[PDB]
Amino acid sequence: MDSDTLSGLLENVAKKFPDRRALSVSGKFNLTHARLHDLIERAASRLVSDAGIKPGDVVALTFPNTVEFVIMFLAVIRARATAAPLNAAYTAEEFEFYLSDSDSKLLLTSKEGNAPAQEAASKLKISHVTATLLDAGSDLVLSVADDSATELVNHPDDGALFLHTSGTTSRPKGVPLTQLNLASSVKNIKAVYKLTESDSTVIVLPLFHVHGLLAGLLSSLGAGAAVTLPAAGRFSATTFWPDMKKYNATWYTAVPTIHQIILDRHASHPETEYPKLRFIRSCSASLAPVILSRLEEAFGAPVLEAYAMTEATHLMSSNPLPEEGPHKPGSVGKPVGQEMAILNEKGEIQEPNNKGEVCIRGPNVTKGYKNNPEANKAGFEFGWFHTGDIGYFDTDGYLHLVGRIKELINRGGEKISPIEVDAVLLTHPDVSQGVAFGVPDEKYGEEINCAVIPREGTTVTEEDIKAFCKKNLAAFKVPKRVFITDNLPKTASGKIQRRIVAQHFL
Ligand SMILES: Nc1ncnc2c1ncn2[C@@H]1O[C@H](COP(=O)(O)OP(=O)(O)OP(=O)(O)O)[C@@H](O)[C@H]1O
Ligand SMILES: [Mg+2]
Repeated sequence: MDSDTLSGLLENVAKKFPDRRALSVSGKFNLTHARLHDLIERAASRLVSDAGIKPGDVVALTFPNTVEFVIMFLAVIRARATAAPLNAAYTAEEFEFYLSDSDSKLLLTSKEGNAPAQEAASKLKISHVTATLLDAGSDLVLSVADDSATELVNHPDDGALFLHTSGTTSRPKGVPLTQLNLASSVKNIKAVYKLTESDSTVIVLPLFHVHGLLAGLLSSLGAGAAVTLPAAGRFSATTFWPDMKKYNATWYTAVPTIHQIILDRHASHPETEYPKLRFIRSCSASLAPVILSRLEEAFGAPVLEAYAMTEATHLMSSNPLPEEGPHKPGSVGKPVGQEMAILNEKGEIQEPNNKGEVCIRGPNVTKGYKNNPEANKAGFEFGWFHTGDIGYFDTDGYLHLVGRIKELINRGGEKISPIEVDAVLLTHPDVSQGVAFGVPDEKYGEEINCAVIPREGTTVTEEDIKAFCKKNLAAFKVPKRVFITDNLPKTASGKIQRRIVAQHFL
């Protein structure tokens, strides 16, 4: 059943599991694998014959998390074109930038449209086409005027997905990913979680970032499993568990800020009963051990943390299923389907429990950034990609992350991990959210500060937080200032970015 292209893999899946459920929209649609496969083939045929899409063309997509986004994403790639999913919330100026930078030749949206994206596409003279799924008796309707897919051969080295990085420690970089990149990551994710055709999940993350796209959507479809999209095209804490129950979910994946919202909802409105999940997954930012504990206690499933990035087509490492090995709080587990090494600044491989930069090598990894010869010369050596993250392997081969090189706090020669300190802040009884960050300091060069959101109806002082930290951290790691606030900025992906927080409180 496996294949070295995503389109090939999905074809094998449809043939093996044609009448199993593939894709539901809560309360509305329920597509089987054969039906979805044919909707995709027919749409790809229309893109080639009627929209003039040629191999290597880039097609931009901007949708909520909807059935048309799924169908058109896979139709674009099937037609040997490259999909460039874009955040629907961008301004017209942002859209103009990303449409130009990706070399998009076509913009797809829903029939309702997206006014800023349409404004940008018109200014750049890029065609705009809408996509609508009506009923089970009809093909997907495309707004382009009136077979041709069948002939098409998908090559592992064809471009398939073009994304930018989240912009956390830099200006977002452009990342081209191939059919082969996608197929490799789908095989890795399916393998480490043993996804099979009886699995089922609800998507709670944006499908324009690789976490929800690769793990939630594509790896499920690649196992013959099922995916449910929320009725309103985005995560809702109120409909999450009803959807998970109704559509027989067996797992879900989310980022720590979304897991915290789900936990809050469990505290204020517990369900009378929860489904028994095989596992709950967390990725994209560190999962504090206390959040892991809270999730296992609330929902009774093992919580497996993974480590991933856009340049790796998502998954690099994960804690294993309990039947294969332990999962370690504070750890992102073992490499899956790729090589990984910890290197010092001279490129020497480090022994266990010695820190260094995490480097990876594998068929899931991008061949290189688009139009950035310098980032490529800096980031790649003999096939290995330098992640920019500092970590170490313990003697079981489990990876422990210390943090991004650019985020470590250098206080008078001692480096502080903001990950470590965050994990402590979240254990304070009255802290609902917390983030540590570096700031300039005239005596030590850099100092650590933090910001916390108190739990509703509690009052928290800087001095309480600091005292609590002093009981749980070496003194040099204790935030010198604690900012108390009602809200922290997070990305569309759900990451709190420390540089933004820092600037905001200074
Ligand atoms: N489980 C985890 N724990 C800690 N950090 C993680 C984890 N999973 C992913 N990360 C972090 O997320 C990064 C990947 O994020 P993504 O590819 O979305 O872009 P970004 O690094 O946030 O943005 P930019 O590349 O523009 O700086 C990893 O390099 C690592 O720093
Ligand atoms: Mg990055």
